[PDB]
Amino acid sequence: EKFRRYLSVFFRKHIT
Repeated sequence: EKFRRYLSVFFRKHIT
């Protein structure tokens, strides 16, 4: 259960 994946997407959601 890679949680880090959620920590990255959280940025791309706004930034990207």
